[PDB]
Amino acid sequence: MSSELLDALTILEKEKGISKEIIIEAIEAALISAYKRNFNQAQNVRVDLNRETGSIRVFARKDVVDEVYDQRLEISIEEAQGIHPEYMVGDVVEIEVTPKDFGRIAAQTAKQVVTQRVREAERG
Repeated sequence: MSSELLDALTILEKEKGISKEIIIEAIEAALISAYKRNFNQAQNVRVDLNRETGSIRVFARKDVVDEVYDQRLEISIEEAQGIHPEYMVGDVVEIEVTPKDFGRIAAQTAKQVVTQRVREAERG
């Protein structure tokens, strides 16, 4: 379901000099950017697109520190241990922060991105 993007990229691959490998990066940058508008100066984030199952997952990257130093975004060393005690002060932790409506948005973002590569590629 909503895995049309998978075929969208392939269509571009058929073209010479148009590596679809780089196209996949466009979709991600789009989805992450779209959600970033919600909290850009509030906190960072890293989206990971999976062309294998046409799925998508948004995770927030927080700075693991013994004590909160960045009011904008930070995670207590003890907090990260709650889900992964393997963490350590100075590392980074990722937590699901994607909306429950991202399911449809994913295709809407990937469909709009792949489409741009088509009109753009022919553009020059």
